[PDB]
Amino acid sequence: HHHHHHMVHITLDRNTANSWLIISKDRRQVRMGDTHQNVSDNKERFSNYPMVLGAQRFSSGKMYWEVDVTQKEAWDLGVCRDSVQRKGQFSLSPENGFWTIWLWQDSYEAGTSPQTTLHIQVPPCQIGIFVDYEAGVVSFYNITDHGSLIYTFSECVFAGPLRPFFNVGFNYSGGNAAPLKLCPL
Ligand SMILES: NS(=O)(=O)c1ccccc1OC(F)F
Repeated sequence: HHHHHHMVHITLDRNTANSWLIISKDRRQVRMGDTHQNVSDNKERFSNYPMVLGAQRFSSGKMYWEVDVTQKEAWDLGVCRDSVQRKGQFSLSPENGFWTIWLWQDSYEAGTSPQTTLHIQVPPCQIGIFVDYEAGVVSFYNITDHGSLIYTFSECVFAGPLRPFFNVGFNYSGGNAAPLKLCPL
């Protein structure tokens, strides 16, 4: 792909984080802590899952960023509406305001309803995410495999400002402690 020139500097919004997450000083990395991180509760925090939003809001234009997923067993990545549900149980779907892909149990899937199997020959260590607001497109790229396309959501109905979306996943296995990291431009 040739989307690299739309690169944006994403930072994580601490106030939206699940209370077990640990965000680095530079707001560019996040991982699952082994306990509650001693923060007050608020209406923005994702309560049920290890999720956090980017601080940036997008309502027009083309945007691109990259995320490092090295040695993780489970994660979700993409964008979502600013007004997505924060509390309780929900599925990641465009109907609920999410445009995402994930790794889970050794398979990659797009967060359609129902979910779509992805075909990845080279397990990615870094993912590129491209949003074209006007066109209604969210695309995912395999940076480890020379930028090959993973998935395109088209005919998106954003219906609001978009925020970068992250889920570090649970660590029931002891094999999923590694962070998500926003990669430098
Ligand atoms: N398993 S846990 O108690 O450490 C936990 C941590 C963050 C969010 C949800 C959660 O548990 C359950 F709601 F899924």
